[PDB]
Amino acid sequence: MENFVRTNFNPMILERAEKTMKEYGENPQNEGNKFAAISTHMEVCFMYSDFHFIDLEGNTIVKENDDDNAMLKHRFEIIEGQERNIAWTIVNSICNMTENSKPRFLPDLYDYKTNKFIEIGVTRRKVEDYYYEKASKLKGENVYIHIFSFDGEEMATDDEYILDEESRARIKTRLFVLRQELATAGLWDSFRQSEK
Ligand SMILES: [Mn+2]
Repeated sequence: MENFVRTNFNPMILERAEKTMKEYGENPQNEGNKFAAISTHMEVCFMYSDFHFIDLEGNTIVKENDDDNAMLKHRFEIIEGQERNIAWTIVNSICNMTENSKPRFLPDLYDYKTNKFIEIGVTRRKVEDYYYEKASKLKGENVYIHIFSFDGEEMATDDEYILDEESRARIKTRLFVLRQELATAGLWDSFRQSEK
C-alpha cells in the first residue's frame, strides 16, 4: 500500500517506481500492490548493483564508498529504472560493441564482467514457479535469470551465482524485513495474493 511504500523505500526508488508506473495508467492510489512490487524489484536491482566494481586487474570487488573513478569501472549497467529511451540506447549500444543479439525484452541489468544480460524477479510465491514462468518467456535469448523470494529462498540460471554471497545475503534479508513489516502492518496477505 502507498503509505507503506512511501514509508519503507528511499526517495530515489520511489521516484523511479512512480515514474515507470505512470506509463500503464496505473497509480500508487488504486494500485498500491503494483507500486510495492515495482519498488521492491527496483530496490533489489540497486542492491544487486551498488558497490560492485571491476579492478584494473579485471577482478570483481565490493567497495563501500561507491563513486566510479578511472581505476574502478562499475560492474553493472543498471537498465531497470531508466527511461525506456535511455534503456534501449544502452542495450542497443552494448549489443553493438559485442555479439550479444538485441533482446526482445528490456533486461534489469548488464554485467560487464561476464557480458550477460540479467533479468531479476522477486516473488511472494515459490521461486521454482516464478523461475520457470520467466525462463519460459525468455527462452532462447540467453539472459541470466535470478529470482528472489520473501521467504529468503533464491534461484538462478543453472544454479551459479555471479553475485557475491554477501550481497545475496543482504538482499534476502531486506526482502525478509519487508515481509515482516508488511505483516505487522496487516498488508502482507493482500499483497502475497495480488501476484499475477
Ligand atoms: Mn524484473
